[PDB]
Amino acid sequence: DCLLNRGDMWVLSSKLVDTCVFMDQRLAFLDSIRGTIKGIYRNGKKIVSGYIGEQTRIIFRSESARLIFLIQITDEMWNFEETGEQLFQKMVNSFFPKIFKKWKD
Amino acid sequence: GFVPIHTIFYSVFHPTEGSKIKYEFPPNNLKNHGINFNTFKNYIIPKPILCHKLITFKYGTYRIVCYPVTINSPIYARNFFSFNFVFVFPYDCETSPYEPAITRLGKMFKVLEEQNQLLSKSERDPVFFDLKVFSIQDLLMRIFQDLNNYSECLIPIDEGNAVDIKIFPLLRPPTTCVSLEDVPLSSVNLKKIIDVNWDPTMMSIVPYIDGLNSIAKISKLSNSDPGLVIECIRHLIYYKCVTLSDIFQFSNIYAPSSLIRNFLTDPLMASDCQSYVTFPEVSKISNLPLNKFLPTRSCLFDLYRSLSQGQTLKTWYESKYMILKENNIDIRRFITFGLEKRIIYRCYSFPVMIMPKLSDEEEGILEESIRNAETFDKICVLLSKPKLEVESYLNELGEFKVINS
Amino acid sequence: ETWVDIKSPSIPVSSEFANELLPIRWKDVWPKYVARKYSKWRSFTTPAELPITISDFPSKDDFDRNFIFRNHSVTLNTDQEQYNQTYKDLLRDMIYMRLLTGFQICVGRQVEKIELSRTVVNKYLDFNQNDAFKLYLMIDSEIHRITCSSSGIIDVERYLRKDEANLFDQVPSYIPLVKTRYESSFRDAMIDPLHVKRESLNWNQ
Amino acid sequence: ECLPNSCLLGVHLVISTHSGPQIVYHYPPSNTAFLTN
Amino acid sequence: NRKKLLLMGRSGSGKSSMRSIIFSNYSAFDTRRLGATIDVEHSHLRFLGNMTLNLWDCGGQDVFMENYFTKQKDHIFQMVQVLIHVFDVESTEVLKDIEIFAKALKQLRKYSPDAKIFVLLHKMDLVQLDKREELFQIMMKNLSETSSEFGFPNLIGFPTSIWDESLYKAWSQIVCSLIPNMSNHQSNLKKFKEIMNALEIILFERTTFLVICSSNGVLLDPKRFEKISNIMKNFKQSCTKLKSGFKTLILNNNIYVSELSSNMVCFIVLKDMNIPQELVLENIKKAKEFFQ
Amino acid sequence: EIFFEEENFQDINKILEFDNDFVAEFCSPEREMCNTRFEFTVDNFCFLGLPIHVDSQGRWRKSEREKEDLGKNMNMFHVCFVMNPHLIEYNKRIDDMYQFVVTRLSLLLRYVQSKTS
Ligand SMILES: Nc1nc2c(ncn2[C@@H]2O[C@H](COP(=O)(O)OP(=O)(O)O)[C@@H](O)[C@H]2O)c(=O)[nH]1
Ligand SMILES: [Mg+2]
Repeated sequence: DCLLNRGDMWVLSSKLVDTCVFMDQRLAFLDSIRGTIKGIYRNGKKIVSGYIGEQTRIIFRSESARLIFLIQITDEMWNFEETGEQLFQKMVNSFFPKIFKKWKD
Repeated sequence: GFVPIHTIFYSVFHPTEGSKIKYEFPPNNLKNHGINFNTFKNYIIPKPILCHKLITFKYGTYRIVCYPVTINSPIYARNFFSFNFVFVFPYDCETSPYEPAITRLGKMFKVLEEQNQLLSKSERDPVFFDLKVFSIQDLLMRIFQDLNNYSECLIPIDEGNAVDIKIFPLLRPPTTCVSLEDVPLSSVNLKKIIDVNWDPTMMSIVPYIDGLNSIAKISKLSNSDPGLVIECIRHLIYYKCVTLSDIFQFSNIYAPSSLIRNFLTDPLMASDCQSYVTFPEVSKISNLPLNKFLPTRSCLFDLYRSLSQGQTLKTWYESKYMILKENNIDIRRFITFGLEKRIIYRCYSFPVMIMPKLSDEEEGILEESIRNAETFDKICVLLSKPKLEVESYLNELGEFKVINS
Repeated sequence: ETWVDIKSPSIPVSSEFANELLPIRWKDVWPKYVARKYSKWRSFTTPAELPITISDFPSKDDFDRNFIFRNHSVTLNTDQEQYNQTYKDLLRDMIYMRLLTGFQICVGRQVEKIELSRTVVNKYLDFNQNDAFKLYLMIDSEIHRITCSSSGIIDVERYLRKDEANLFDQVPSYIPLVKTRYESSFRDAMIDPLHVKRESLNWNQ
Repeated sequence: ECLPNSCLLGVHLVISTHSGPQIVYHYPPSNTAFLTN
Repeated sequence: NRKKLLLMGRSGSGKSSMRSIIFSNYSAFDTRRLGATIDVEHSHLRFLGNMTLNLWDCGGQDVFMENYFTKQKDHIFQMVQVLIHVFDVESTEVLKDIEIFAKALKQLRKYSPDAKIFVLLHKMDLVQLDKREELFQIMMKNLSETSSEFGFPNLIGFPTSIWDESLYKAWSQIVCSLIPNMSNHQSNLKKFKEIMNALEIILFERTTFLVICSSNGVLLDPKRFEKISNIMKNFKQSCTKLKSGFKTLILNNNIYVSELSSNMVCFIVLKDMNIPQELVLENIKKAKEFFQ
Repeated sequence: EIFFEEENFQDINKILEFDNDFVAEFCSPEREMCNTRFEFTVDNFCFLGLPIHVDSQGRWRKSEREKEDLGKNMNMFHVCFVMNPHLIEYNKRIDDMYQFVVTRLSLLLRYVQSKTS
């Protein structure tokens, strides 16, 4: 729910050096931008808390982003799968409702 | 075949008068046929541990298939709204093909009810709702009649939703005991079945299928890994099109089977056998000496029964060569017709234990094949060498015997 | 290269090279040893930004095969230092403006190897302790390097990747039919989707 | 399929007293993961 | 020692709300999320350390109610000790409720006529305060006339709701009709009251916090038992927040609340305020093995 | 002994992600669905058995004191077999199991319950 530039992400990561964080910690940038540390990784283990150094590959995933869907309407959309379902029937009955339920959750 | 539906009805959970049959087609079929909605009412509308599952039970002589669905939201009265599209079949059938269709119908109507309350507002009763914050019968009629007549439906229920059900037969999974020494046949013409949607490997396997190419030979010819060839051959077996066979040699121990009387009891087997085993012209192979106009059906029947368990094909051909020369019979086609009709079989050869210097990998796979008691065919395929060289290599490695089973 | 040449679809995977079939620019979003079976729903629900850091860099032979060379020399005038803006602020603003287009800050082993074959490369930017920064940025169009000292003379060298025989001229024109939501007939699109591209910006101005 | 395979997973001894149905004895206490696979 | 209790009513009568609040430890606000009970929901609940309560939370909807008296009549209504019929005062079909109760009484008289019928007029908080007692008496006269027709000379009723403490009193008096050795408990409690010289000693249960017996059986509140039960339930739910369990409570060195055993909680109100705490605690600990 | 290993053990009160009370509930049918086959399928789990229910009288079949109390109080006992056959061999596996094991076992159990509890 806030627009960060790429340089804004770089500056926020630069401010997050030599400082230890933990899971679900609400960081703040410019007293309005809200963060959430949902995952700290080290040697293949999801540690509860970790230390952020100079060579830490910090990523900025977006929980409110613009999305583009490109559905192919082809001759195969009305074809039947081996179980007995059309592919567009799958698209409108199991992909979109599940992804909207997941997005709401 | 597909079993016809006996009775379709739509149950619903009324928050005051309980579970009941809201709509049913044909009308009053359950009461006329003896089915009572007071014995299995706890399975049609169950507690929410059995919900969202394909409940199927037996009631007398009728097998009942249903997919109960329960939606949890504060909008509905009592925080729940349960319904069930129940399908009833006679017990003495197979309800396997209709099960994914019933599950998908229940799932689709659950999705629509969660989206825009298509099934709850159709009751036209505010008792289903909290009250503080399309015809089902025609749809059931169309579903029942279209699944009884056409096994398909494109039934519209709204401006953007349609009940699209197609019923497919259930096919057995293919074998897993397919190896590199088995030649695949093709009972169907695979040239006209190829379309744009095929696997790239299965496109390449099709030209090299003629009843005499081994699976490793197909893999090497089409530049394919043997594993994907195995999977593609399994897929072709899955549709009942390709049947495996044996590599044809002149050192085989072909013997009559228990179906050799089918060459007399089948009116259309010997007639095709006359035309099948004959060369198109007077071929020169029917003119070579032993050492230096179509065939009679009785001759073919006498030649089929002349094989025995221990007489190799070389000995049988050099013991019966005037008959296969005057009648102009192709011996490979002669054997292949008998193998295809399952009237003769092959006694496999087993090198059980008791030359150029081959490589370390060759001797390693030779030892691994010997330890697993593999046939001479598999050893010959893996070493890419004939039977005599394999026998000489084994005799150099140790004493052994051949079992013709 | 944007693809790997598979000899045949019928041959199987050689060892485990499928995990190596990853985009170079987005390679840093995955962890070091966590399997990819977990990051399936996360790509759908919570899409990831393009990372600031890039762990790949061309070798010595690639700079001597298809590349060119330019030079910059920027230093803020006496008008801007009336405000609280020194050469460090200008360097920060320049790295800020190098981003927002697709650039990625280079740090790792290959960048150090190229720097030695010519001292310390930087990822972030701290103005208190350090007083001379050197850090590389790379996109497929061009590769930048920015160096600074106490003199305030910022040196920028850009290695533009030369186009290969005008790929945007070898493609036929393709004008589809686009029907929007408020329309009722399939009208004609006003832009060619194939011939529109992210142009190389004039970074000097 | 001529291969013999009696696909069995367990047995129950469910009795119905006047105080409600109850389970008296089921022999295999293993979970679904070991039994199905 | 298995006791079969039957909990019947009409749809939405609040039977599962009673079962949840009294036994399953749910708050009054948490009964709104409860779903509709399909058929009969059995609940095996252990009271004290020897009694077990087989409470049968019946459906109460029209199909379930018609199924109970036709096909399951030989299963639901045999070996039954206590019937708890729940009546809703918001219902507009009161005559149908009385007819259903008459059918239930007829079946119980036919099969197990030694039972004890209790009726609870639930949801008596939507009605105004002036007409609660009058409505309860008006419905209780008809229910007693109906009850006396199908055997069963006695029928005890309680105005109940989940937004007050009358539910605890009603369920306590329902449960206490099944507790064995009540006379021995009364005699031992009277002996302890005489020994400790206490004004009134009340004995509870540790889990459900229902009244079991009292020493007496300055004018005091006649509804003090249910209020103490509600206060102790609220205090237990408050002490669950501190990641521990309630053990003892002393008020003004005059009101002693202590865990008498692993299944009972004593409520002792003494007469003299000058008794030290240790003597009362020691006398409580001496009687801990006596009531076992 | 493989059923009691640490990696292959579940609680006694839970049977295949279901509680014991719920399984005892839905495997105990009414009178109309008793004394016959009980081929119940949930999801790739065919709960199969032959329930034996007492008649209108106390007769199980027609031609310590807690033990006698339970003998006079029990009205139905069920031997439920859990099967997971493939979808192509359901009508074979369930039919052969019920034909060769379940029917004879439940009939012998009903007979021995009828004579001497
Ligand atoms: N206002 C009020 N609502 C009650 C009371 N008792 C029960 N309810 C309501 O009853 C609903 C739950 O009913 P439930 O126990 O499932 O009815 P049952 O299935 O017939 O036993 C809840 O939403 C409560 O709001 C009461 O004393 N006062
Ligand atoms: Mg209920």
